Amino acid sequence: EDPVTGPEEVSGQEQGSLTVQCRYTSGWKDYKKYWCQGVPQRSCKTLVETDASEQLVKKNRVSIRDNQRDFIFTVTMEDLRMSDAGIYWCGITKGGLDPMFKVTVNIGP
Amino acid sequence: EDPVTGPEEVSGQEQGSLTVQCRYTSGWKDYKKYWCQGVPQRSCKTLVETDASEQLVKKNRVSIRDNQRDFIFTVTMEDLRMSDAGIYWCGITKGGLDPMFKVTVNIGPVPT
Amino acid sequence: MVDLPVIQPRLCTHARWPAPVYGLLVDPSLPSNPQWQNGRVHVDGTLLGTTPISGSWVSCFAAEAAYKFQSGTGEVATFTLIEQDGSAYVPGDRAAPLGYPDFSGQLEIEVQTETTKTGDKLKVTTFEMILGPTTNADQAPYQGRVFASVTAAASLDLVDGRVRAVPRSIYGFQDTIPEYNDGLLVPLAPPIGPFLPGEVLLRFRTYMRQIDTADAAAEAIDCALPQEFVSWFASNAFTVQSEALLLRYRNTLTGQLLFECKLYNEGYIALSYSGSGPLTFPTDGIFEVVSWVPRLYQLASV
Amino acid sequence: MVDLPVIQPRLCTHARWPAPVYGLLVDPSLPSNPQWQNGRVHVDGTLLGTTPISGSWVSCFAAEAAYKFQSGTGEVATFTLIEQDGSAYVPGDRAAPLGYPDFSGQLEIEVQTETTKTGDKLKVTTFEMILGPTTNADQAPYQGRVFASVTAAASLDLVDGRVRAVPRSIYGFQDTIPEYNDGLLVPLAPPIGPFLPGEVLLRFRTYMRQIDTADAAAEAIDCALPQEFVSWFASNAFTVQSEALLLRYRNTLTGQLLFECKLYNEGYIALSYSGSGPLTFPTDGIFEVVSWVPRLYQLASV
Ligand SMILES: C[C@H](CCC(=O)NCC(=O)O)[C@H]1CC[C@H]2[C@@H]3[C@H](O)C[C@@H]4C[C@H](O)CC[C@]4(C)[C@H]3CC[C@]12C
Ligand SMILES: C[C@H](CCC(=O)NCC(=O)O)[C@H]1CC[C@H]2[C@@H]3[C@H](O)C[C@@H]4C[C@H](O)CC[C@]4(C)[C@H]3CC[C@]12C
Ligand SMILES: [Mg+2]
Ligand SMILES: [Mg+2]
Ligand SMILES: [Mg+2]
Ligand SMILES: [Mg+2]
Ligand SMILES: [Mg+2]
Ligand SMILES: [Mg+2]
Repeated sequence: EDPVTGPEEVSGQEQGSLTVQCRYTSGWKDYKKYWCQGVPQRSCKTLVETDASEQLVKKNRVSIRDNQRDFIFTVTMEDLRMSDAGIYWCGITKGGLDPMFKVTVNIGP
Repeated sequence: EDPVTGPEEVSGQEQGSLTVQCRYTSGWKDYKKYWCQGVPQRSCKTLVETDASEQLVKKNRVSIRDNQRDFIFTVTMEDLRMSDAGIYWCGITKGGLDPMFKVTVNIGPVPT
Repeated sequence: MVDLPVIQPRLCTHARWPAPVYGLLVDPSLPSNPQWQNGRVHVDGTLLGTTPISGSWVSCFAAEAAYKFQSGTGEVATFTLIEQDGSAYVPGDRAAPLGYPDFSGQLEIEVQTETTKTGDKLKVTTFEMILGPTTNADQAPYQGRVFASVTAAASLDLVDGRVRAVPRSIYGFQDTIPEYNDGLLVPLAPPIGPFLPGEVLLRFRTYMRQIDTADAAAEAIDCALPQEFVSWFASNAFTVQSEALLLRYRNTLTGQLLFECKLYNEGYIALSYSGSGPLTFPTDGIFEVVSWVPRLYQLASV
Repeated sequence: MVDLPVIQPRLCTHARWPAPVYGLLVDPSLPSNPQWQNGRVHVDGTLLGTTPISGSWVSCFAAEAAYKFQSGTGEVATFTLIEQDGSAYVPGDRAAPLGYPDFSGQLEIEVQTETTKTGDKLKVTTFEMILGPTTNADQAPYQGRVFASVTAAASLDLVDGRVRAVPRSIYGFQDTIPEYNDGLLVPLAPPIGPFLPGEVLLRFRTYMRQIDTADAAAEAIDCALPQEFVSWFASNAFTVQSEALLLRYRNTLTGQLLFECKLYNEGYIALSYSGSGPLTFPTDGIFEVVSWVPRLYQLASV
């Protein structure tokens, strides 16, 4: 029922990496997906965004790829620093309020 | 636990009577008890109030008596009228915000 | 000589509830001589009742807040009141600190609260506060002490400290003065008046955010002058030369006269109106001073 | 006749956030030329940016509200903006309806809501609204449309209708203009300035009700003039004779001069201050107009 859902919390250790699967409902197939950072929620920093295709996108230490057959887009964060711990968001770009799901990222040394 | 409790809802009938039991914790034994009517809660109209003793008080069709042995003061409303329906309160008088408990009183006609 | 701000009522600030002025009317069915404590000023600049200068003080207060949990009640705030500028409040020749609400009902207030709980620190908490007319809360703003509460199952772990309380909504509004001193008498600005036979009070009306479980009708509250007129007089400190000022309320784009009225020295306006029902007026006109007149100058009926 | 209202800063109304003025300072560390859109007025009475007459309009808005529940977000409000006096909003030569917030962050707003649920009809609902600087919400108050939401497990059964929204708190405040048109530029009042070498902006400061999950420090917001001065100039419509007005800030009970400053025609005050850190001034003084001066008039330092 919710347009996008993911893991409420995820963890990785410093210099490691982590993966986040954002499941979404089929109607949002042809929409851009993105991985956002920080609060306030709707002014967060967009780290990566897709072009509405299955093409993997990589920007700095973050990548996003939309699997449009299973309706999941997968986010990876690499070379994790303690500075990456915080609040992130699975996102779907649309006119007005974007569908978003809060993901808390924790980092161990 | 809460300082004073009673029935959330009671229903009486025209010309009948109702009895409400306001149970309270022992610490409030030597406080004045009372029975209130109306909303907003803390501007409600006091109908009867004790003098912190066990002597029974009656005013119009409302009476109150404090059982300071079992820590219950009992309210009675006689010759009930349709106009008696509304929100009421068990109350314990003290400086500042009184302990209170909401009691909704419904009145209907004796069915024919 | 006395002049007035060239501001339309629809652009003015209401002097008893912090909100725009939406209406301008007379209504004989309402009390002719209310004892409002805010929005009361003398034409010579003398503030009356609890009237403040700034509209942001209207229906607000400041306090040193102390929080204690009461089982069966929740978080209870004891507000030791301060003047909203930080000056120590001292019981004196008025009903309460400046700007304190001068009406009755149950008021939701908002204050900045600081918590000791993990995961958050600063937030805004809504408290419920009984104003009057009579209460069992023993409200005594005249003595600098009032009580409020928010229902809760356990302590919110609030940090005592200073607050500015602003109004969120009214529940069970009554346009009668609140409990200023636990039922005792307090110094009060006198009722508005007197009026000539056939004269009635001009009312500047706003509507209050309301909690009502059954009715969707807006809650009107009136005042004698917009807050812009209050500050205008307090600042100017004019010299009064008669009992009243004859004013004309015009549409200055057309010069159309909508009515003439009398602004009495004591801070209220009167129109000559014989009807029984309410009569509303456009809110886009301007009040213009005509001349000083006696208390007995008879106005043109409307 | 060219004068100021005889009102102490501590008794004035703030022009960008509806609260009293609590501070009077200069701070060279802050942006010398802020582009604030509220609290902007020319000495000749011309309101600039989105500046309103009444302080009650400040950081508020009015709108026709249409509510629709969205799984995953909650109850969503689409506000079709109106001017706060009911007059239609027409996109034109300013950034937004008069009084709309001219800062950024996440704003808690409060509106009157009518529900269809049984047992309650009227209540006040708190919404979250993202202002800026940049958002994925596509806010466009310039075009007359903004979006807010409240977390809800299911529909709140709200009734669509007109509202007046007032600010409850700020979250992640940033003193930079919000998203007025989905990221596009809009007509803005120019940055405050210019200043002579060694001149800095005089700041009237208040503090905003804040949500902060970690830091208890108060959130400051400055404005160029208090709201009393805004309406004072709007009403009087003075004739301007030079580039700036020489003012003296005095304690009238003592007459002691606290500092002299220049009120430029375009609605800001400059002091000559060479220091590096903030300099706070007492708020119990009065501003006194001395004379007209040219732009290059050199002030004495403080
Ligand atoms: C924590 C709050 C700021 C947030 C708030 O509660 N209201 C601001 C708003 O209206 O948005 C602080 C900032 C300045 C403070 C006030 C000022 O310091 C002046 C005054 C000083 C007295 O010691 C206490 C009351 C009083 C009146 C203070 C109340 C609390 C205030 C208002
Ligand atoms: C239902 C509310 C009253 C309760 C409320 O929401 N706020 C009162 C407050 O500020 O405390 C009504 C009363 C008068 C109404 C306003 C006036 O009618 C003027 C104007 C009329 C437009 O059609 C809609 C906006 C606007 C500006 C209205 C907004 C809603 C108001 C404010
Ligand atoms: Mg969007
Ligand atoms: Mg009591
Ligand atoms: Mg009492
Ligand atoms: Mg009602
Ligand atoms: Mg956008
Ligand atoms: Mg902060």
